[PDB]
Parts: sequence; C-alpha cells; structure tokens
Amino acid sequence: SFFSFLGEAFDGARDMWRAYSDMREANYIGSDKYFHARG
Amino acid sequence: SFFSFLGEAFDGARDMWRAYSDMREANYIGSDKYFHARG
Amino acid sequence: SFFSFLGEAFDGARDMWRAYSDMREANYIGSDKYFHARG
Amino acid sequence: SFFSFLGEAFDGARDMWRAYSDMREANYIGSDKYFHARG
Amino acid sequence: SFFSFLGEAFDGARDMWRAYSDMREANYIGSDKYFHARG
Amino acid sequence: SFFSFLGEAFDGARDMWRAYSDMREANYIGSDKYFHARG
Amino acid sequence: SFFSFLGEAFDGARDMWRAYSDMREANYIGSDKYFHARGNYDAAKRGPGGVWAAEAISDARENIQRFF
Amino acid sequence: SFFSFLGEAFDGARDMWRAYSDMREANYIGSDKYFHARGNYDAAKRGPGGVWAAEAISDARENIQRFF
Amino acid sequence: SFFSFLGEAFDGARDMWRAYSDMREANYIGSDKYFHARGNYDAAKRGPGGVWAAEAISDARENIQRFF
Amino acid sequence: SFFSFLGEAFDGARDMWRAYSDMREANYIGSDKYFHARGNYDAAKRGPGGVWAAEAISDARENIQRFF
Amino acid sequence: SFFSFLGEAFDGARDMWRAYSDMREANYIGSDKYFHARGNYDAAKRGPGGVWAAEAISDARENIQRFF
Amino acid sequence: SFFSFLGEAFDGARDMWRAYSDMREANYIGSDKYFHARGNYDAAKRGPGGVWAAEAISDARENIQRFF
Repeated sequence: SFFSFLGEAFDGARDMWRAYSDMREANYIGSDKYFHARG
Repeated sequence: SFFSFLGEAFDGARDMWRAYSDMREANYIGSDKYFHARG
Repeated sequence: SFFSFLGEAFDGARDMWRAYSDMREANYIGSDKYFHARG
Repeated sequence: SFFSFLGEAFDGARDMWRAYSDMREANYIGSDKYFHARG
Repeated sequence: SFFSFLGEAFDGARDMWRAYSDMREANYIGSDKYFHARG
Repeated sequence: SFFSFLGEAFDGARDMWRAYSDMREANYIGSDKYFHARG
Repeated sequence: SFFSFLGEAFDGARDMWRAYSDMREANYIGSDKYFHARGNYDAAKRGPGGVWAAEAISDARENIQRFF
Repeated sequence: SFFSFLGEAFDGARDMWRAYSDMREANYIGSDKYFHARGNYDAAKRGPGGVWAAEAISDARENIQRFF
Repeated sequence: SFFSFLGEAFDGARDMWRAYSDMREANYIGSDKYFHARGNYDAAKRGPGGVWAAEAISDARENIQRFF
Repeated sequence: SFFSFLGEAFDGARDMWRAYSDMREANYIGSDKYFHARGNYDAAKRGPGGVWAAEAISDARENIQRFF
Repeated sequence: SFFSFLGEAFDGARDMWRAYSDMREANYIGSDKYFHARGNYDAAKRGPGGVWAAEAISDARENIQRFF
Repeated sequence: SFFSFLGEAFDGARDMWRAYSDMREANYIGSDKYFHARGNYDAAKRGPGGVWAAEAISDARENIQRFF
C-alpha cells in the first residue's frame, strides 16, 4: 500500500495529510532500456 | 493501493488531504525503449 | 486502486480532498519506443 | 506498506503528516538497462 | 513496513510527522545494469 | 520495519518525528551491475 | 515487448519459433471486476486453459497414432 | 521484455524456440477485483492451466502412441 | 527481461530453447483483490497449474506409449 | 533478468535450454490482497503447481511407457 | 539476475541447462496481504508445489515404465 | 545473482546444469502479511514443496520402473 492513508473515528484539521512523491520512470515490471550497436 | 485514501465515522477539515504525485513515464509492464544500429 | 478515495458515515469540509497527479506517458502494457537504423 | 499512514480514535492538527519521497527510476521487478557493442 | 506510521487514541500537533526519503534507483528485484563489448 | 513509527495513548508536539533517510541504489534482491569485455 | 525475437541472416532456417499462448483476461490498464457487487454467484466453468502441446515423431513398419 | 531472444547468422538453425505460455489474468497496471464487494460466492471452475507439453520420438517395427 | 537469451553464429543449432510457462495472475503494477470486502466466499477450483512436461524417446521392435 | 543466458558460436548445439516455470501470482510492484477485509472465507482449490517434468529414454525389444 | 548463465564456443553442446522452477507469489516490491483484515478464514488448498522431476534411462529385452 | 554459472569452450559438454527450484513467496523488497490483522484463521494446506527429484538408470533383461 504505497503512500496510502487509513483511519477510523478521527476528527480532522487543516492540512491533516500532505504527500509530495515523484514517480518519473517508476513501477516497471519487465520494460528494459538498451541499445545493440553491432557496427 | 498507491496514493489511496480510506476512513470511517470521521469529521473533515479544510485541506484535510492533498497529494502531489508525478507519474511521467510510470507504471510500465513490458514496454521497452531501445535502438539497434547495425550500421 | 491508484489515487482512489473511500469513506462512510463522515461529514465533509471545504477542500476536504485534492489530488495533483501527472500521468504523461504512463500506464503502458506492451507499447515500445525504439528505432532500427541498419544504414 | 511503503510510506503508509494508519490511526484510530485520534484528533488531528495542522500539517499532522507530511511525506517528501523521491521514486525516480524506482520499484523495478525485471527491467534491465544494458548495451551490447560487438563492433 | 518501510517509512510507515501507526497510532491509536492519540492527539496530534503541528508537523507531528515529517519524512524526507530519497528512493532514486531503489527497490530492484532482478533488474540488472550491464554492457558486453566483445569488440 | 525500516524507519517505521508506532505509538498508543500519546499526546503530540511540534516536529514530534522527523526522518532524513537516503535510499539511492538501495533494497536490491538480485539486480547485478557488471560488464564483460572479451575484446 | 513480450516474447520478443531478433536476428540477421536466417539463411536456410526451419521451425525458428512456435509461440503458442492463452492471453485471455490479460493486458488490463484500468478495470474493476465485481466492483461494489453484493450477492453475485460466480460459477463460470472456465474449463481447461493454457497450451496443450503434443508432438509425436515416429517411423515404423506399421503405425497407430491418436491425439486428444 | 519477457522471454526475450537475440541472435545473428541463424545459418541452418532448426526448432530454435518453443514459447508455450498461459498469460491469463496477467499484465494488470490498475485493477480491483471484488472491490467493496459483500456476500459474493466465487466458485468458477477455472480448471487445468499452464503448459501440458508431451513429446514422443519413437522408432519401431510396430508402433502405438496415444496423447491426452 | 525474464528468461532472457543472447547469441551469435547459431550455425546448425537444433532445439535451442523450450520456454514453457504459466504467467496467470502475474505482472500486476497496481491492484487490490477483495479490497474492503466483507463475507465473500472464494471457492474457485483453480485446479492444476504450471508446466506438466513429458518427453519419451524410445526405440523398439514393438512399442506402446500413452500420455496424460 | 531472471534465468538469463548468454553465448557465442552455438555451432551444432542441441537441447541448449528447457526453461519450464510457473510464474502465477508473481511480479507484483504494488498490490493489496484482502486489504481491510472482514469475514472473507478463502477455500480456492489452487491444486497442483510448479513443474512436473518426466523424461524416459528407453531402448527395448518390446516397450510399454505411460505418462500422467 | 537469478540462475544466470554465461559461455563462449558451445561447439557441439547437448542438454546444457534444465531450469525447472515455481515462481508463484514471488517478486513483490510493495504488497500487503490481509492488511487491516479481521475474521478472514484462509483454507486455500494450495496443494503440491515446486519441481517434481523424474528421469528414467533404461535399456531392456522387455520394458515397463510408468510416470505420475 | 543466485545459482550463477560462467564458462568458456563448452566443446562437447552434456547435462551441464539442472537448476530445479521452488521460489514461491520469495524476493519481497517491501511487504506486510497479516499487518494490523485480528482474528484471522490461516489453514492454507500449502502441502508438499521444494524439489522431489528421482533419477533411475537401469539396464536389464526384463524391467519394471514406477515414478510417483
């Protein structure tokens, strides 16, 4: 549960939760990045 | 459950939740990025 | 459940939830990006 | 549960939670990065 | 539970929790980085 | 439970918790980094 | 790029590749099955699935071969 | 890039690759099964799955071969 | 890059690779099964799975071979 | 890069690789099974799994071979 | 890079590798099973798993071989 | 790099490697099973696991071989 939130029976407040993640080029199962110069 | 929210029996407030994720080029199952210069 | 929201028996407030995701070039199952210069 | 939050029967406050993670090039199951210059 | 939070029956305060992690090139199960120059 | 937090029946305070971890190139199960120059 | 192949000079090749596959219910970017569903009885007899490959190479004076 | 292959000069190759596979319910970027679901009975007889490969190479004076 | 292969000069190769596989319910970037689910009965008879490879190479004066 | 292979000059090779595998419920970057789930009964008969390889090489004057 | 292999000059090789494997429920970067779950009964009959390899090489005047 | 292998000049090799394995529930970077879970009954019949290798090499005037 990446960057998840959970609560029960709770009162809130201003800016109670803030997340500032960066996921450029992320969460890659089998995607390769390669080159093959035989020349 | 990436960047998910969950709650029960809870009172809210201004800006109770904020998320600022960046997912450029993300969540790739088999999509490769390659070049093949035989020349 | 990416960037999902869920709640029950809850009172709201101004700006209770805000999401600012960026998904340019995202969620790619088999779409490759490649070039093949034999010359 | 990476960067997850959990609570019960709790009162909130301003900026109660803040996360500033960076996940560029992260969470890679089998995605290689290589080159093969026979020439 | 990397960088997780948990509590029960607790009152909050300003900036009660802050995390400043960096995960560039992190969480890699089998993704190699190599080159093979036979030439 | 790397960099985890846990508490019960506790009152908070300003900046009650701060973490400043760096995980560049971290958490690698089988991902090698090598080269093989037969030439 | 699943089951990718590359080559040069296939001079005289034979039977180079046999990609038998069952991609049923596959490649779903966004989807929700039985989302907010209550009381649904799911008895679909999806039955056999996947490859059921058989290959018999037999030389004889008399021969009897049966498949499936 | 699953089951990737590369090569040069396949001069005279035979039976180079046999990629039998069952990719059912695979490759899901975002999905939620039985999300917020209550009372759902799930009895699908998904049945056999995966590869069931058989290969019989037999020379004889008399022969009897049966598959599945 | 699962089950990757590389080569040069496959001059006269035979039976180079046999990649039998069962990738069912695999490769999930984001997913949630039975998320927030209450009372769900899950009896799916997923049944046999994975490879069930058989290979019989037999020479004879009389022969009887049976598979599955 | 699971089960990786590399080579040069496969001049006359035979039966170089047999990658039988069961990758069911594998490769999950982000996922949550039975997340926030209450009362769920899970009786799926997932059944046999993994490789069930058999290889019989037998020469004879009379032969009887049975598989699975 | 699990079960990695490297080589040069496979001139005349035979049966070089047999990578039988069961990667079920494997390779999980982020996941949470039965997270915040209460009362869940888990009776899945996952059943046999892993490799069940058999290899019989037998020469005879009369032969009887049975597998699984 | 588990079970790594390296070599040069495999001129005439045979049966070089047999990597049978059971990688179930393996390779977990971040995960939490039964996290914050209360009252969960866990009776999964995971059953047999790991390799169950058998290898019978027998020459005879009459032969009877049985596996599993």
